[PDB]
Amino acid sequence: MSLVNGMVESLNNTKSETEIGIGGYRLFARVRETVNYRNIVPTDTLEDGSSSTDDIINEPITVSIEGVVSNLFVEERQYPQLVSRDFSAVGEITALLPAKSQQQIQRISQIDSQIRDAVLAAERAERLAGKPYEFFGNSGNSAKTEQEKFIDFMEALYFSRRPTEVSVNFRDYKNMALVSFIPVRDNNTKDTRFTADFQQINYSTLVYTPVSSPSKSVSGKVSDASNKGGQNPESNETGERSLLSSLVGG
Amino acid sequence: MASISEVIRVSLQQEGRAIAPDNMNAVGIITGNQGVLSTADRYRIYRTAAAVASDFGASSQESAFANTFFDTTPNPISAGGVLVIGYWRSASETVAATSATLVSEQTSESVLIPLLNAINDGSFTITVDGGTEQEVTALDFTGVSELSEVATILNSAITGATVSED
Amino acid sequence: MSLTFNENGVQTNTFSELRALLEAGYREIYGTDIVTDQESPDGQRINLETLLRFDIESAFSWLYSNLDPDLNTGDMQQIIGKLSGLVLLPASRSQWDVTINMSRAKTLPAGYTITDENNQNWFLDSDVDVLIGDNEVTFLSSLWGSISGISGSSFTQATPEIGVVSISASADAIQGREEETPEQFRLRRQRSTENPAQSTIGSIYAKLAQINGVTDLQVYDNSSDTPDQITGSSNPDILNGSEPVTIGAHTMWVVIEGGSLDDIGEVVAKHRLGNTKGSVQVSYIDTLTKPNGDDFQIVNLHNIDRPVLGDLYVRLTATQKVSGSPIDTDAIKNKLSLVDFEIGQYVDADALYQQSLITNSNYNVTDLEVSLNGIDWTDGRVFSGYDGKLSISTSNVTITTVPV
Amino acid sequence: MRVRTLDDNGDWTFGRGKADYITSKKAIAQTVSTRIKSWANDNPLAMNANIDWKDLLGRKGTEDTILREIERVVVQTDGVIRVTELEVIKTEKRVQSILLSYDTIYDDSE
Amino acid sequence: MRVRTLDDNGDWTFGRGKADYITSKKAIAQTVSTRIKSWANDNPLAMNANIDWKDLLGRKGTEDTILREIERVVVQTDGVIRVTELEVIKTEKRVQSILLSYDTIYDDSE
Amino acid sequence: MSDFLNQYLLYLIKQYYEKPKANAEAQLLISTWETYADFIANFGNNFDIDNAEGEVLDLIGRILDLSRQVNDVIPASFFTSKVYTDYQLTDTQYRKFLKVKAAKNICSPYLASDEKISLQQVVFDAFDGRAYVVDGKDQTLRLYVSPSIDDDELRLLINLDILPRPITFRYII
Repeated sequence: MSLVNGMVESLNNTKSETEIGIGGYRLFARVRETVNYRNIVPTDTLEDGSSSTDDIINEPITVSIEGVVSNLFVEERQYPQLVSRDFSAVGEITALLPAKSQQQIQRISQIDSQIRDAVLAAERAERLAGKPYEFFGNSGNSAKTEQEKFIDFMEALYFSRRPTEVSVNFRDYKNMALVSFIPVRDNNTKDTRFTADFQQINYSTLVYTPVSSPSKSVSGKVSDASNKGGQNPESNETGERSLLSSLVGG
Repeated sequence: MASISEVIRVSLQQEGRAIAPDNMNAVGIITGNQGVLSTADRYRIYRTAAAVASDFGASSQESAFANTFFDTTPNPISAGGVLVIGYWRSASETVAATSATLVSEQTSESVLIPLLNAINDGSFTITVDGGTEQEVTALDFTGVSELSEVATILNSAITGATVSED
Repeated sequence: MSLTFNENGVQTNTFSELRALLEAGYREIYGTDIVTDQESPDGQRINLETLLRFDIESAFSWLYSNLDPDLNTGDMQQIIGKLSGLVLLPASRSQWDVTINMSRAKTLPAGYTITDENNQNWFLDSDVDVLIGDNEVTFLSSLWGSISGISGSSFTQATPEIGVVSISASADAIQGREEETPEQFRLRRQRSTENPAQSTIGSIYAKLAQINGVTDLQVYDNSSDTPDQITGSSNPDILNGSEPVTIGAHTMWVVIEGGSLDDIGEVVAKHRLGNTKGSVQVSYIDTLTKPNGDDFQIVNLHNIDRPVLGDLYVRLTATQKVSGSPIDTDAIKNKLSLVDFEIGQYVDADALYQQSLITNSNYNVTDLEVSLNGIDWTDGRVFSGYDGKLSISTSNVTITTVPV
Repeated sequence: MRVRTLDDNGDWTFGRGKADYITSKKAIAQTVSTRIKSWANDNPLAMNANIDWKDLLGRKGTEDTILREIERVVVQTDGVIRVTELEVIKTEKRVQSILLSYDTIYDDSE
Repeated sequence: MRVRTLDDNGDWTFGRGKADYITSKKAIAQTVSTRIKSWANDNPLAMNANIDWKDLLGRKGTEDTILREIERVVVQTDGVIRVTELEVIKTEKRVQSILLSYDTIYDDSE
Repeated sequence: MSDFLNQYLLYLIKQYYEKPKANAEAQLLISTWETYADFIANFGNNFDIDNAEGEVLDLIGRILDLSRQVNDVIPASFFTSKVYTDYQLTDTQYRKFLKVKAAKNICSPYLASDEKISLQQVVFDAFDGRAYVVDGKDQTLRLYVSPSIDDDELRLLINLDILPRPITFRYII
């Protein structure tokens, strides 16, 4: 659409110095590295001669990285990858919540300790959404060689079915989805030569949102009224608990 | 109140980049009006209309010429150039009597202060109006953080004259 | 007096007070005498912010205003009404007992619809068990309310099983109950505020007033060891008392009308703790398992009384007052008639004035009184009779106008 | 675009409504000037408000990324076109001062 | 996740219901500790319960696969994130002792 | 600087937390909203039968059908906030009557009812723990009380039927 949008959101992905790799796994070597900007320009000669422009439909950028992984990779000059902070309680806003007695508070404490064990994993996952490497983490076991680590990380990313962030030099694209990962092992080199095509998952906001990206502490707070479909509760079986004894009388 | 400012400050450019007429495009406008450029101040260097105004006033014809200068779209300062206002004595300049001055060496403020802060006692010999030799024997320079402060100390020390840093 | 929840109630500051508070703050922070205040940009701004805050404060004022059974008027009325276990009575389909007569007696499922005098459907949920003779079934109106009809043969043979012959029923209707309006609910709740109390003098009233057909009620108790006295009662209005009765000691007494005998008996047998006095003999049965694992039916028989309805006579004089603006007696009669009277309540001159006035009244009242036997008025109260409900018929409400 | 002016020290201004508002070409100036100053994970209502300072002035070797992020913030500003920015001193003690120059959408009317 | 605590020697605990249950971060500890100890073709209700010991301590040259399978069991545990494990002694008589360290889902709240 | 003000000021971005005018203005908005927050928090504190005086008490009366008008005379609780007529109730008495009324609203003819709330429990915490109900013979309901209640009050409650009473009642001295 606008020509102004071009430079504006062309710089919207700035590559940090730390050089995230395929998502934090930089322990290989990039033999080749390509991106494919494509466009659909409708073919036939456009209709008016005055204003019938705005006909270059954009396309999902793909990024192809072929490299090699060896047992012993020595990285030349790159800064450490540091664990991102847990900035979830930045807006956390208590102290308006009710005054409730002890062991009414502590009952809530036990409930919180009870379902934090079941939610905190996915909470960390969403905190570390772009970058899977420090989610899965350094393998940490001395038995698995480096090619172990590359293969098991790649399989974890691939089965994860979550988009990752991929850095070609000069850009750290934010939501790349692993499209194709082909590791090859010649019988004349113990390394693994792998080609990985990613495809950006670009998605814009249709609806009025005053806040671009809030904290977890207000993300639901500023959410607009979400919609779920209908359903016939009278015709459910998986939870057809009887009427509570406290209600039949009342 | 520990401000954000002490980890980042963002202000407006203040001095006119303080460059010198090195390239070919160092063009001049010669006035003859002894308003601000008297003899021994024969020239002043500018790179914007507003500065010429502030030294010359949008009323004086010199600022008018600067205005019609910088208004040219590919003007000299767009290709490594400066404007400079000269001064030829049109008629009977009267140079007001001055007072004796003493401009010191270019001191970087990163070396003068560390050397000063160790100097407990002071020691000067100065003379003003050829009077009796004045000796200054106590200048506790220890508590000094910028040249303005040593300037104030010297101002308090040298009787019969004023000390400034610039 | 800004938003003080004090003994005086809630005192939410007025809009002008909130604007003054915000303007004073802005003035101290920024400018002592300088910043503009009204009909001006910054002023309209201040207005918007105060509008938000005063929205919230008026919500506070309303919330406390609806902590009051005499002013609630809405959902908040029922929320305050759940503070005892009572809610508004639900609209009830009107019943209609009719005679059908089918050539065969297999089965009748839901569908039927009759009496096209009105666009009505009166369906059922049960079979027929007798031959072409006039066997009776009950239909429920398709309109929840005080629906009724008169004996007309205008049935819409919706999907008849055989369609034998017309089903004209004998004339008797159960009106059915239109959903309880909040106005009734206010008085019922405030009167029945002892609902969750399970068989105390107020429990009987509160749990009898829930009955599908009851209209007017009173409860009595004789807590003394001495007979022929009344101490506890549904309304405090009669505690004033000192008027004769014929009851026994350690005895309750219900006066009730319109409830089904079955349900009235249900409540009285579940909620009595002593002797009961009455004429009508309500009943209850209960299925209890013996510890040997058997079955049997106790019958709980208890006596209650239905009020002897009566009349009431009112001595009223009206002073119409604008030269040539005569009173309308008919309107006064039709108003003073429409006063609902509780069971055996003291009718006194003292309240009837408020009902002796209509919305635009040109007449004053200067000599009003009440009497029981059409004569012999007494300047204050007069007693109805502990088991006597009263009305004011258009016939006996006498009004005497004085010209001016 | 209008925006409330800030005084010299940068505190807010109330009063003189519709007159404490910067009109243009200076509204862009103010808005860039304090878009640079907006630490990233500060605002719970915009956690990517602007460039991340606690994670760029606290780590060695970010000068290039400081400059790239400043160019990102400035260019993505309603009213600017180009930039021309680099570093002028070299951490005279350890503080480096960078020079940032941008062409607003004004002064291009010829 | 709750789980019944085991006492020092590792026998079961009954009594003190809702109190002999390990709450968390220790429930993960207990559950990994005795997931390692679950021989594979033991349980007729889970014949691939955990790693196969009768076919890994009875065959020469499995140390790498012992370690890989221990990492498999630990990582596939409800509550752990990473591991950091290797061998610390070298079969001091013939028993090798390996050191296993894992980061539970806790202690990552910053 | 209480919790409300502090946690809300974090929504001031850090260009504006330290500029005195801006911080003062944000604190002004937060404070004006904070008085509402405090009001909501203290509604519970200041509403119930305990910490209630004047009109709210009367409100409670009309929600429990007990006006301060008992039409009877009781001596004064001579141990200013509010004064009424002689034949009404000073606040504290009317408070604790409303507590008794609240009890008798949820009465039941059982002294140790395991399913529903008993008479004994509710009359006992009606008087905050200075009452004791034991039945009699001709359905008498003997009622022991602590000596911290004058005979006038209790004889009045029995003479107005505010104590919980299914059919019969009495007291003891």
